Amino acid sequence: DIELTQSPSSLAVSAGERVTMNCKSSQSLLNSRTRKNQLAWYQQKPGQSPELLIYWASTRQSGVPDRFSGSGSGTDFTLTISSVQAEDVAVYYCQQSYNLLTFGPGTKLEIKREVKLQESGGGFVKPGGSLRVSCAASGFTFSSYAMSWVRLAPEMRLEWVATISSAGGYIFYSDSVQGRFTISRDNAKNSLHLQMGSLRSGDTAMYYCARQGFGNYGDYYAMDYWGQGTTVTVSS
Repeated sequence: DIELTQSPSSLAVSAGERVTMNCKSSQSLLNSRTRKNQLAWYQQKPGQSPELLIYWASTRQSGVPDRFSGSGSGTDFTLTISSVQAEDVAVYYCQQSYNLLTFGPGTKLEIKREVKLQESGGGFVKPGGSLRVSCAASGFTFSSYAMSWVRLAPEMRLEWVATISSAGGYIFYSDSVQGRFTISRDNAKNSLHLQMGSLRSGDTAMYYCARQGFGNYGDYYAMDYWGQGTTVTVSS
């Protein structure tokens, strides 16, 4: 039951300055069996899905400019940008996978002046209703990756809700959706579904399917490809 805090919540700087953002974990994230700090960092610009910046506290994701680096171990972590740029405006979140899957509250950074996951099926419903968001996968071997649904509630916070394993043998839910939501996958047609029942206003969010990444040296404990996000609005 790990709580991550981030600081500062918000700051504005000028192009080219260095910034450091911190992430403090209420409990150590260094896993002694695996040798790794199960902590990742995401950048989310407005109107887009999160993008994986760093995992294992310090390993930069492929394709990320090297002005981004991650540091720290145990309970205190840091993301720094050496010479920030205009395209670096976004909210930055840290994310631990030591116990379940939980995100920090985010740091909003302002500047003072063929893998595809296409989603479908959001919309409006009233409390008690049901909806089914879905995720079509293309451009990679769907049946090798575990897949996850995480949402962005209006209040700026990301929240993991469900995970299904690569072959579909193992299924995990957040307590906040357990018994109401049902995740499923079909590895024959490369699709992922979230069947949502007994919807409540707290369920209103942008909903993202996302691929649990892994490499030749182990799972990232992070998600490297996200769909575009479909809105779910619980009514009245």
